[PDB]
Amino acid sequence: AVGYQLLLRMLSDYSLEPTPQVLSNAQRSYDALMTDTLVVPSMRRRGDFPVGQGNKYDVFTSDRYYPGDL
Amino acid sequence: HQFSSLRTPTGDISGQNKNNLISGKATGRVGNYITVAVEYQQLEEAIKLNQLE
Repeated sequence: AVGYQLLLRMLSDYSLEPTPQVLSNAQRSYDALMTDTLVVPSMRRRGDFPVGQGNKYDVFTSDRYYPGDL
Repeated sequence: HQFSSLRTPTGDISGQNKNNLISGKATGRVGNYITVAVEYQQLEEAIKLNQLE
């Protein structure tokens, strides 16, 4: 991926137009690289959202509402 | 107060010094502050610790 990106950014020095196969290889490698380091954030409760009676917020927890902000 | 006494065959107290009256004092003062303080991020504090108890 690094090599293909460098080649794409450097070919202009020698005034050479890249061929479609090199472009396809570069974009495929870049897609793999971005796939490797992908993280999907997870949303959290608002903070004033109630916590139901089923959670036993008397003795099991003190939370009447979610903190949900951090 | 405390006092002393003179012993004489006849009670001539003519030249002997009589008990003098001196008053004392006992002062009380104030000390320093007993201070304990904390700082924190309130959302992290309220993660599982409510009412700040």
